Order: sequence, then structure tokens, then C-alpha cells
Amino acid sequence: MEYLLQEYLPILVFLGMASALAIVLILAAAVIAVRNPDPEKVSAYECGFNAFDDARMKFDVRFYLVSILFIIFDLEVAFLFPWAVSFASLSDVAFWGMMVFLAVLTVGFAYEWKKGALEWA
Amino acid sequence: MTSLDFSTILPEVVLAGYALAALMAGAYLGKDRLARTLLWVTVAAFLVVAAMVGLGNHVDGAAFHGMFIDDGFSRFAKVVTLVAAAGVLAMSADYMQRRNMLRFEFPIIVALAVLGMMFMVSAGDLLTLYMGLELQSLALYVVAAMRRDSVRSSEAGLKYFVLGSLSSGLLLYGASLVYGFAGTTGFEGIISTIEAGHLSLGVLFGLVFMLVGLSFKVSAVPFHMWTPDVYEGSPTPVTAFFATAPKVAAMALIARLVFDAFGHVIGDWSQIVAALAVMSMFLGSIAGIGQTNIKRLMAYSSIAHMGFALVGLAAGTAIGVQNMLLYMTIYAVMNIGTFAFILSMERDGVPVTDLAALNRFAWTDPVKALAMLVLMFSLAGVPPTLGFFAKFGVLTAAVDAGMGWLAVLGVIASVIGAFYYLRIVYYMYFGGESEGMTSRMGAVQYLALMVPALAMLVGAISMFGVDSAAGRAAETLVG
Amino acid sequence: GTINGVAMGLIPRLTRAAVRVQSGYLFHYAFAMVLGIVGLLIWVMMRGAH
Amino acid sequence: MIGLTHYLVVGAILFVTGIFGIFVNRKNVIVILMSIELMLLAVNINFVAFSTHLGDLAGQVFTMFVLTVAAAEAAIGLAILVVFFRNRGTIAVEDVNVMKG
Ligand SMILES: [Ca+2]
Repeated sequence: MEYLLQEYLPILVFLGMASALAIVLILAAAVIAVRNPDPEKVSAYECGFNAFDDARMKFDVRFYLVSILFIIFDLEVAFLFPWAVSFASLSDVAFWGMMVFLAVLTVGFAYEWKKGALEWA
Repeated sequence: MTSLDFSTILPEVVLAGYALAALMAGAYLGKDRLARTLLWVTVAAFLVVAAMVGLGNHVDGAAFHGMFIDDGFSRFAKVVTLVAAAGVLAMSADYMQRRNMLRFEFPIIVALAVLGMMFMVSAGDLLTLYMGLELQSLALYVVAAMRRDSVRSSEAGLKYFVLGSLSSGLLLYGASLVYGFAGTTGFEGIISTIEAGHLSLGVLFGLVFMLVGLSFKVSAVPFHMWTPDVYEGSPTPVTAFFATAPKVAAMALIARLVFDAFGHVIGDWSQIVAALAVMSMFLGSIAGIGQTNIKRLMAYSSIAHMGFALVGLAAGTAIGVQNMLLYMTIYAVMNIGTFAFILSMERDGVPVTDLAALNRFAWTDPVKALAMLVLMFSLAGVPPTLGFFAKFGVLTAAVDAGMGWLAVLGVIASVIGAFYYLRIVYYMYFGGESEGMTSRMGAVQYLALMVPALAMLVGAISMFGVDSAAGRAAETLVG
Repeated sequence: GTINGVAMGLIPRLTRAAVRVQSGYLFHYAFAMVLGIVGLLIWVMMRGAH
Repeated sequence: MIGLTHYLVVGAILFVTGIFGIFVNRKNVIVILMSIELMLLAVNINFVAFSTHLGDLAGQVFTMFVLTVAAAEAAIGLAILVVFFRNRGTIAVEDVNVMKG
């Protein structure tokens, strides 16, 4: 397909080019700068005193519920992009069907808000 | 969408509208202070929608380019589902309040599950089948896990979700193969392409994947292992729901799929359904003997009974579908009666579920034990109970189709299964030393036991046209 | 001896096998579902395309 | 030359991989949720592959709805996992085992 070749192959080419530029910048210091590691240098930073522990412990995420609702809301908005692109050609059902779809969304959003699910645990 | 399309799906819009309005009413006007009121309005809504579906004059048709089928078969299934759902909610209302389990969202989640079931049985397209199934499945996972302080509720939801998602993935993979072969998702297009001379391994693989995905929902062996754990872990009201309404909807969906999409290859899928039915009947019967928890016993009872219902479908005939429909109707009535009693069981004010608690119950409450006796013999399939006539109908369909070997196996497994129903009768009437189980029942829960128990005997005299209604419904599907 | 041997010896032995297989482990239940599909696919393959 | 069979083969591999992840995992239920997402991704590959090679948009329409259910499934799957973690203190697969028989 021509559209693939003219428009999408440049994306693939530039993905490699931007990757090469980022990699060369990392390797620049890896090759030029002096490397002199010692146990104190490579230890974890906690403001001058040794860390109590590493960062591989459980940690309560007080916004966990909002993150679950983030997944749901992501899919709701996805249905709007083809609708917005097709807006000129929409039929009466196609137009008001979205309004019903968005009204059901707003009932869910009003339920979250009223329940208190948007306040952190 | 035309105005004729909208009229066809009006009962579904009414249920969906109620669920949305109920959500806002509960959120803005008291939350759990309305929980009891929302439960009873939902019961009325289920009955109102069932009246719209089942009463008046109906002319079969299709809506939305054939994606939604409004025929006698779908109307029979919807009515049983809605009435069974209404029964479970009504009989559980008092129990959930006493146990501090009645959130104002529980009635609404059940209503959206039933809405999904209504789209399942009227599916005329692979996408309609999927969206209806997934709306039901997602709602079922939630209520399985809704006892937050119970580790067993959490595990029931986890096992159901993971295995339900696996079965859904298999269903989708087969649905994708069927679409690739036929070039369409509509069943009228699919059925015309799937015929004797053109069945590649690919399209036969699609049928197997779809069948296995659906056979999970009726707890067919070996896609059953979720059922005992989920039945045990989930709240008893939620277990009673799983046992009645989803199974009816799922059984009708399988019949819809194999006749409206695979109706010209009956020979291919009839053998698979028969093999599922055989494994389910024997495992459910044999595994039930080893149960001491009544909720877990009902799961194996459920698996064995779905095996018998699949015998009617394995026949691949209008009579087989007619008798499968009657079987599911009678099975739902029996489970409503049984789970009404199970909910009432308690010692020292806490619910109890072990079978040993029934010892000598007949000498504690004579009328309740007598009702339980009729239900156990009805589940065992012993005359004169209406449960016997359910088995008689599917066995009739099997023999009528040249599958007497299946009927012989079916009755043999019935004998093994009869043992653990007989044992419950043994415990109640001449069992061992009693530990003081009492049955706490309000008026509604009490009628949820007696009326199904009476129906098992009154139904032996007259089915009140239900058998004739099932025959007309089966004809619209099979043709 | 035969009747009791079957009714009280064999069927309970099959019951104990069924109880054992219901292990409670989620990964075992998924394995059973996969064995079911694989077995059914073998069955369909032997019948062939037709 | 890349035809339909090439994409179906990729779909089959991802599908079997995702199924495999469910019944071999022992230590983490989140990785099972990832395997379910792999399994559904494999399905969409089939639907998109059949759609474009037939010249039909239904398979692409089907894919959008599979994503919708995948999102809803993940939300509910994580919510059920949250309540289990609170009740058990672990999310190891081998610990979802109290009910058996
Ligand atoms: Ca048909």
C-alpha cells in the first residue's frame, strides 16, 4: 500500500534515528568519562545516612481506586474519536445514540462522585 | 434503529432505564437507607418486564439487521429468567438485611446481569452473543465477591473471574474463526455457509471453541471445577442466584447458537454435546456423594442436572429443545425451593451449611422437612414428582433420536445421584443425634419453600400449559 | 460381597478420586479446561474436515 | 509474501502463550491478569487479520468491543484482587486455595 510506504515508513525510520541519537548520548560519557566506582559511591542515597531498607517493599497506593476508574474512562472516550471524525456524516440515530451513551457515562460519573470514590483512601 | 427496532427491544430498554434511574435514586436519596426499597422495586420491575415479554400479542421478528431476535424461544427463556431472578431477590431480602449485606447497588447489579441474560437468549449475531454474555459475566463476578470481610467471597470471585475470563477468551477465539470462515457475524449468514461439504478443520475448530466457552457457563464437565468453590464461597443469596437464572440463560444460549448458527451440522455438534452431558451426569452424581457442605452439594447437583438438560439438546430436535426448556424451568423452581431452605438454616443465630445439622430436623419442624423431602425426591427424579417428568422428557427426546445409549447412561447416573438426595432425607427423618439447627423464615422466604414444593406435586397433575408453551417456543428456534 | 463391593467399595473410591481432583488450586482448574479443549480438538481432527 | 496465515499463526502463538500463563502461574495473580490480556490481544489479531483480508470492517468493529470488555474485565479483576489481598495479605495464586473438595 502506498499510504503505508509514504506515511508510515518514515515513522519507522525516525524511530530508529531518534533511538540512535539517544543511545549515542549515553555512550558518550560511558566511553569518555572516568569510571571509578567504590562501595560508598554506588550505595543508595538517603540524604547522608544509610537507607533503612531498599525500595522493594509493599506501599499503600491511596489512589488505587481512581486508577481502576481511569481504565474504564479511557475506553469511554475512545468511542468518541470515530464519532468526532465522522461528525459530518452522522445520521440522527448516530448523533443521539452518542448522547445516550454519554448520558450513561455521566450517571456512572455522578455515582462515583457521590459515593466518594474520587477521594483518596 | 427504526421505530420498529425500538419497539422490539422495549422490555430491555425498560429494564435498562430502571437500572440507571435506580442507581441515581440510591446515590442521591439515602444510599443504603433505600437498599430495602430498591430491592422490592427491582422485584416489581422484573415482574413488570416479564409481563411485557410474556403477555399480550407477540409476532416473531428480528431487529437491528438481525442482531436481535424476538421469537417465541427467546420469550420463553426471558420469562423464566426474570421470574427466577425476581424469586431469588424476594426470598433473600430478609436474610441480606439481617446479615448486613444489602447494599443499594446489589439489586442494580443483579438487574444489569439479567439485562445481559435477556440479550443472550435473543442473540442473532456473534457480537450480540458476546456483549450479552459479558454484561452478565462481569455482574456475576462482582456479586460473587461482595462479602468484603469474607476471604471465601474474595476467593470465589477470583476463581470465577479467572476461569470465566479464560472461557470467554476461548469463546471469542472460536467466534473469530467462525467470522473468518463465513465473512459475517450474523447467524443467518453463518448458518448458510456452514454445511456438510465445506467444513474445514478451521470452522470445526471454531465450533469447538465456542461450545467449550459456553459449556463453562452451564458447568459442563470438565469445564465445571469453578462451580463447587464459587457456590461455597459466595454469599448464599448469590449462590442461589447463580444456580437458577444464569444457568437458564446459558442453557438457552447454547441452544440458540447450535441451531441458529450451526443448525445444518447437527451431526457434528450433537456428539460433542452428548459427551459433555455424559461426563457431567456421572461426575456430578459421583462427586456429590463426598460433600458435607450443603452449598457445595448443590453445585454438584447443579452439574449433574445440566448434564441431563444437555441430553435433550444432544437430541438435536424440536422435541429435544422443548424438553430441555421444560427441564430448565422445573430445575429453576426446584433450586428456588431448596435455596429458600438453605438460607434459613442456622445454629445460635449464625447461618450453618453442613449436612449433619439436618439430623432429625423432621422432628423439629414437620412442615418444612416435608417440603424438603418433596424437593429432594424431585431433584433425585423419583415419581410422582415434577422432577421425574423433567427427566422423562429429556430421556424421551434422546430415545426419539436414536440415542438410547445416552438415555441408559443417563438413568444409571441418576441412581448414583439418588444416594446423596436420599441421605438428606435420611438425616432429617431418622438421622443421628441432633445439634440444634433452627430454620428462620419470614413470610416471603417461607412461601419460596412451600410453593415450589407444592408445584412438584401439583405439577404432576397439570403443568398448566407450560409444556405446551415450551413446545411452541422450541418450534420457533428449530423450525 | 459383590453388591456391597461395588456400592460401598467402588463408588466411594471414585468419590474420593473426584474429591482429590478438586484440589482448590486455580491453576489446576484451568489445566482441566485446557485438557478438555485439546481432547475435543483431537476428536474433531480424527473425523476430519468433511 | 505475507498472507492471512502469517497473522493467524502469530495470533495462535499469543493465544496459547496467554492460556499457558494462566495454568502455570503460581506466585502472582497480577501476572494472570496480564496473561488474560495477552489472550484477548491474540483474539483481536485474528479479528483484524480476518477483517482486512476479507475487506470487511466487522472484525475491526468486533475488536473495539473486545477492548471495551477487556478494560471492564481488568477493572473488575483488579478490584476483586484488592479485596482478596486485604483479606489474605498475599496475592500468590497458591494462596487462593481455602475452598476445596
Ligand atoms: Ca432456527
